[PDB]
Amino acid sequence: FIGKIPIMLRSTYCLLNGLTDRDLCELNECPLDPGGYFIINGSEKVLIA
Amino acid sequence: PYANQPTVRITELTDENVKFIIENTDLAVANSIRRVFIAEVPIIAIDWVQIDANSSVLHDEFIAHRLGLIPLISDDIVDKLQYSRDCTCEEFCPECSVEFTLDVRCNEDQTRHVTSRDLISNSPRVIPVTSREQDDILIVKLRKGQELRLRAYAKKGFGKEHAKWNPTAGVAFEYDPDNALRHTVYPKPEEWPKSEYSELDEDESQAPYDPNGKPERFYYNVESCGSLRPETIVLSALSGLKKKLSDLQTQLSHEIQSD
Amino acid sequence: QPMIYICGECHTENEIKSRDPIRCRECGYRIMYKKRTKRLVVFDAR
Amino acid sequence: NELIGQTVRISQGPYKGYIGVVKDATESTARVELHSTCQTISVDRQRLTTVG
Amino acid sequence: MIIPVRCFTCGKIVGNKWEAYLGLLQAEYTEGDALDALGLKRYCCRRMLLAHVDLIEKLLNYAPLEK
Amino acid sequence: KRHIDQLKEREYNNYSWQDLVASGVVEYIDTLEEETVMLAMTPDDLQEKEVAYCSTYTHCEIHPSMILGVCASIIPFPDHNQSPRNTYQSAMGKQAMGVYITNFHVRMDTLAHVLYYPQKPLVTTRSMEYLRFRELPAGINSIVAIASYTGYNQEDSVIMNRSAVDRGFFRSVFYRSYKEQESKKGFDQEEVFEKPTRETCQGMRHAIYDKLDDDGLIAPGVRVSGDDVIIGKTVTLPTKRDCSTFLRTSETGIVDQVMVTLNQEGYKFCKIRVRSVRIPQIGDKFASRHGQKGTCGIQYRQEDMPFTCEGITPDIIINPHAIPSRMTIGHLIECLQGKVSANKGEIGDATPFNDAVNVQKISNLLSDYGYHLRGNEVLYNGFTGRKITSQIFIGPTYYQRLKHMVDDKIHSRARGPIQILNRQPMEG
Amino acid sequence: DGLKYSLATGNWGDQKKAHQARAGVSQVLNRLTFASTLSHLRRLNSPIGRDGKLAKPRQLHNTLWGMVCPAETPEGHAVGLVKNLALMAYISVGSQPS
Amino acid sequence: MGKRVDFSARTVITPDPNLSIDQVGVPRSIAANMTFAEIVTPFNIDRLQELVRRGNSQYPGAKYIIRDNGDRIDLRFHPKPSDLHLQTGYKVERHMCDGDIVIFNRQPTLHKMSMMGHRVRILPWSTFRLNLSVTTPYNADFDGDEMNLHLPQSLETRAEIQELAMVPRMIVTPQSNRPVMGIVQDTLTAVRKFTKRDVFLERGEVMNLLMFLSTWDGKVPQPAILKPRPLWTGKQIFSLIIPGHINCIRTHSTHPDDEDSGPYKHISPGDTKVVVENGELIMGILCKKSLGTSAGSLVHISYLEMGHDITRLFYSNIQTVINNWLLIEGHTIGIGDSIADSKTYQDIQNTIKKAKQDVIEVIEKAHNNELEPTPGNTLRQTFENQVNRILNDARDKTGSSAQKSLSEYNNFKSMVVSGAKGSKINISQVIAVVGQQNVEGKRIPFGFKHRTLPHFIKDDYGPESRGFVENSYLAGLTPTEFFFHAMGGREGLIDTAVKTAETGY
Amino acid sequence: MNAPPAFESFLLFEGEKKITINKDTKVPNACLFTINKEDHTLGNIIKSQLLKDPQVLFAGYKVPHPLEHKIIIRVQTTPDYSPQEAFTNAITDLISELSLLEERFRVAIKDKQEG
RNA sequence: AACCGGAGAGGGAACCCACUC
Ligand SMILES: [Mg+2]
Ligand SMILES: [Zn+2]
Ligand SMILES: [Zn+2]
Ligand SMILES: [Zn+2]
Repeated sequence: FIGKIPIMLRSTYCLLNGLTDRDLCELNECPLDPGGYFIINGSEKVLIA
Repeated sequence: PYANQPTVRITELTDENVKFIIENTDLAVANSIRRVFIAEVPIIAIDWVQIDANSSVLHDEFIAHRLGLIPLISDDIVDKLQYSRDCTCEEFCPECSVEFTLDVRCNEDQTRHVTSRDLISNSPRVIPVTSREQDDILIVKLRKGQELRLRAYAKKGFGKEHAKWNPTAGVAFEYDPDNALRHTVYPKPEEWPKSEYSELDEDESQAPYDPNGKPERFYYNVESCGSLRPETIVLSALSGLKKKLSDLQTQLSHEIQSD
Repeated sequence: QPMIYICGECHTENEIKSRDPIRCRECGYRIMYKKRTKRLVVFDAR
Repeated sequence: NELIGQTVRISQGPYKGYIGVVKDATESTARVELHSTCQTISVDRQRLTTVG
Repeated sequence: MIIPVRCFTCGKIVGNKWEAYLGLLQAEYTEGDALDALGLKRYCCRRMLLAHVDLIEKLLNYAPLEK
Repeated sequence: KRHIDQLKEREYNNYSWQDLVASGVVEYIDTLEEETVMLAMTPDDLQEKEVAYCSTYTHCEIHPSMILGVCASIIPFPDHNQSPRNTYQSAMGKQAMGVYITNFHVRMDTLAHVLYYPQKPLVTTRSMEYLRFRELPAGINSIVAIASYTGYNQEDSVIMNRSAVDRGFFRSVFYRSYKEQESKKGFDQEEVFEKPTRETCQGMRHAIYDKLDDDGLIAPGVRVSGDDVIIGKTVTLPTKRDCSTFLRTSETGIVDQVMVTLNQEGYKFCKIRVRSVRIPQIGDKFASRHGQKGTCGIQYRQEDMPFTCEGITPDIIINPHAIPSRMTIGHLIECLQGKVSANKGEIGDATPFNDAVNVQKISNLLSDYGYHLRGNEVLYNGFTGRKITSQIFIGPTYYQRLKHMVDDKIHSRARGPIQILNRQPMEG
Repeated sequence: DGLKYSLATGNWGDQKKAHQARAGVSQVLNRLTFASTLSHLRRLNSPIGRDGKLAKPRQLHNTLWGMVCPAETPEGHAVGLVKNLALMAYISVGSQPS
Repeated sequence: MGKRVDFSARTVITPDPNLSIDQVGVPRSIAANMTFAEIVTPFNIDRLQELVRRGNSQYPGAKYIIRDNGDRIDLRFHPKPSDLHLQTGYKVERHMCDGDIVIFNRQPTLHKMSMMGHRVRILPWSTFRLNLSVTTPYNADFDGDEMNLHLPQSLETRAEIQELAMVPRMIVTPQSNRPVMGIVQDTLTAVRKFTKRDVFLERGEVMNLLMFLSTWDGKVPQPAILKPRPLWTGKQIFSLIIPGHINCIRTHSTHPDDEDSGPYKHISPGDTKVVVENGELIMGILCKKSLGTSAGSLVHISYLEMGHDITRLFYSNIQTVINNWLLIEGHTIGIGDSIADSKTYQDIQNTIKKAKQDVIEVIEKAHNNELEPTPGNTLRQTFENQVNRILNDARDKTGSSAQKSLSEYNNFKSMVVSGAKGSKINISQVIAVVGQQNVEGKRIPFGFKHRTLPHFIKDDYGPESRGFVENSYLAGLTPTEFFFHAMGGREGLIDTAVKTAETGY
Repeated sequence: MNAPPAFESFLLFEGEKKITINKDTKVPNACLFTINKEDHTLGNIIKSQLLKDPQVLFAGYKVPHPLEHKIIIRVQTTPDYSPQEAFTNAITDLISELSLLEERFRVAIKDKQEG
């Protein structure tokens, strides 16, 4: 165990990857949400290019 | 120095709207009648809402707002009611309000449409506008497991307070369809389409100017929201304006005789 | 006294005590929404 | 004061039918925060009725 | 969200026309035909049905907090 | 044609954009390679036998309107406006209140604004479909009259219909959430949620604590106001001193929901969301999709507003003097096209650089529905009833309500709190 | 804890040298409207000092054609420095030249 | 040198044309917060003793009572009936009330006409409301601007603000000996249309307008036309607005220069010489040049000859009576006002084509070494100068043609002629031609190697290839012209931000 | 929080008077009438009826501020005729005019239904 | 048969976003 890396939503390693719209609605997630942001201490962060 | 004699003739009478014409009266009187139609005809709408449970997806004020806009058939009760501010009764009584109840729970797996039919009134006469194939006003949609219960009270008010007490849907008002007084000036009269009430051949664009004319033949089309009959809206408006002027007359007479 | 809460996952109404570690007795979950108040609420329809 | 913090109903005047919470009360009048609107007004004790 | 009860400008009751409007759009009435099939002549009332978006259906897709 | 035919049936043949790239039809070009390429703005209009300009075109553009961004792709007719107005609209589109996400009820977030009745624009560009704007829209198709009515709209202000607002026009709701985390931070010192008692607690505000439950939290559905206890938290005094959280002064809302859990440290944790309905009032900042911002100046009832022959009274009146300095012609064209679309039943198309639509065509279409071909109408004075001598430009336009309300800016002071270093009044 | 700090405060670098590290990266996602959320996820920042009197970097260059939106920039002190991305623009991810 | 201060407020501003230039409307919430300390005296002991009795609950009440000791009794937390009694030495901190003097400013204070005094009037909703003529000094906009208000806390400083910094006392600036306030926005336009020769008012419309004159003696003037029916005139009523016996001579914006030389000098066919004599408007059309902030305007002479009080009433009366007439007249702008006669479109197209051909043949001469450099200039400089000359001439000619095509009823012309908003170039840009986009004075530079965009041939110096926009804002811009126009607007937007850091320093 | 109640536009408080009469000192036989809690609906019809009187030298109305709810009516009459009786005569003629209109309207509506 | 009020704590540093010009 080296550590834990914060992971980006809807990325290939997020739990929401590949889910269908019905599944997302089951998880109280918006299908229209594009993801691409991190969750840290329960707050969204966006890496500005 | 005296009142002129006006005349009325109705060109269309329906359960939905009245269209009529007034002759031999001032522009100000016509405009004031048009004004009282919208603002100062008393009507009944639900104003007090107490929510006992609400598991829907719309918040309590959103449902209470939508409830306020539901028209209620108040044709003869509204005359015999009293304003809640004027009733000597300490709490709600049948002579100053009308009570409504709504208890709907969705249990089956189909989406439940809570509509105006679900509002259970206390009086057999004061009910929603869907009294007598068409659907009914949709309040909210409930998923399985959600419910809402609420108790409401309807009072008498006019448009001046809130738009929910507005009896009329659309008050079309016109006078002088062909520009004879020329209160409006068309830079290019050709481009302007003829009015419904205009009386001109296809060639002529506007009537010739006459300097001696005055506005007469006011055309009205009063379309009801469904709470009051279109024909009784006008009678109530005329009675209300006359009563308003009478109260001012009494207060001025009292003031002068005391002065 | 009883103060029933609603579980966040299975939405079961259940009772949990003062400083008791927040659990749902049926499931491995720890987010608990409160219950709507019992006192009168009155709104204007404006 | 006893009345402060007690839910009250307005039973007289134009505000009739409104519920509220007495924020500050005196022996002559009381400040009532209304439930329906986002405003706190002042109403005499005679129009108030304790509920609950 | 949900269909408004009354037209903002006119005040005509438009809250009961949404389900009928959708039903007529299923039957290859066009919007220009379905709207005046329901008795909406003023463009102020017509824009309500024409431009309304119904998000209440997406909200109902989510499971209720209670049961 | 075969590529378009395959793509048009894409749901059944899974023929996607990647296959189009693999076919050798399209290419990815960056700036370095764009220096040495010969582009064509439109294939039909620039690759033909004519007076030869270039005979060696190398690439062609899919559509010029793709040079815009996300916020700049919601402006109808952006090529009929002065470029600074487009920039102002791009900035102001980020502040228009709408439904920001579908699951906004399960989301405990500070500073959420949602509109009651959002509408998709009557006049739309073709690129709004890919932004899902029609699924999460941010404004209302109102009826605007560009007239100088009573002088309350003069410098960049707007007059509004009070009756329209009474019917839910631009009404919204505002959610604010508060978080509290009781923390065991000392040798004796433990924070704990409870109802503070007047005999036990050391020093507390004048606010009534009766709204709290025995848990130290309010039940959802309880009216709250400024200087009210939201969470009753006390710390033991080595009797006890409270650190209760009060409602933000003048926030003046209704408790929406209360969530209790454990943080990652195992301590109790509470989040409280509070509603407040915001009805538009004078001073609230509104805007159009062309950079025509402005506050509400006054609100007249339906009876007071000018009306057409038909009882149509504009929802918003804006002053004509805003146009000739700003040169937002796109605003006028949108209004005309919006009237056509509301009457026709179609949804107007306002893509930039679309050569198939212009003012003349829209005017001819509008002439068929019994209106003046240039959008002018004859309005009647609301007070006197006499018809206005001039004709008034009127029609449906898409307005946005910005988040800059007036109740969030007004404040005064008269000997309140003082700083600690130099004894001057605080800031903020 | 180091990654969490750098993505929570925005200071890109070691905590011990927080003044030396450039700030402003990893801002709080804007969640006012869907357009605001979409725009915030597609934003380029020039790491040049603000409040500078050199206006050449702030000007709209010809090479922004079809890759950076010309209309969309903040109108405050960061005019022409913070810029949004075109609709069909794609940023290369890189690959081995072997 | 600067510090936070007490007894100050700040909120959004909104217009109100029913206030005087020396009044400001404030919300009750702000008024009920801010207090002023009145010293008790046998004159006001009864008024203050009722005010203290009302308390902090009711708006017209008191918050604190300061005693001779400096002891500060707070009324908002259960005051005893014993210490509500007050003596002649005490001070009572009452709520701000109608007529109080306040200082008002907009935060970018650049000159002394930014911090001026006002009289408080209490109004129902949450915004500061100030009269529209006071907007010009503050540089306010009502587009979301915030302004802040300071309340004088003592009697000495109150009197000093009243006697030195009142608005009506600040009408003329010592910066350029011109008035600072003037008629502006839709009164200016409505005045030009109201005072034209062919404006006639029936009896009822006159009686309504006179109802809005504060300085009227209750004497209906003899109508300019008696018998066919009584008709008044716009000038005949505007004369009643003008105070005292003022005498000045001004020329309208559209006054031809040759009119004075020939006949009809004192009987103007165009109604374009303003002549006010013995406080009565005899002839002419009032425009920005007559009621604006220019030196020698009718308000400037009114302030110089009469007191500031009379000039204050003059401002208020103009706005009220003209705004009430615009209810009848009405004034708008639409898509019909930006359209031309199809004749003018063909003329504009021919002019553009001729100019474009002229640039092409200049390029041909330059390529064949047939262009002789201007003395003192280089071959590149003279080529650039010649091209710019041709394009500027084309734009001016097209603008003049569009101006001539405009009719009398056009609303763009109505706003430009009166000077209320817009200029003569905005009309040409909307209708005829947007023009040439410039970056740093020069044309659009070659930002890709030897060309402006990848859509153009290398070394293309033509008007289209370097930024000339031959379309109007009514006809829309081509995509290349759209991008070039964005490049032009970006330059001005940048300078706005850069300039301030230098000007303020 | 500063929004006035909706019923503020038509309800009289305790102590307020509906109509107040003030004599005008500038010119003879002039008077000013202040009506509380009224709007154009009443001022306009009263003014138009007054303008029909041959013995009325001046009649006008105004609302001092839209946010306030008050009307001011100025009436000047020739010297043989008080403004107060001119005002009451206009009211009592307008009332009669409206009553006649209502009666004719109801008769016409009855005749429209199978007539 | 017999008194029975009552407060005082939130500060600074840094960063970002936005607004009016
Ligand atoms: Mg401004
Ligand atoms: Zn009763
Ligand atoms: Zn569970
Ligand atoms: Zn409508």
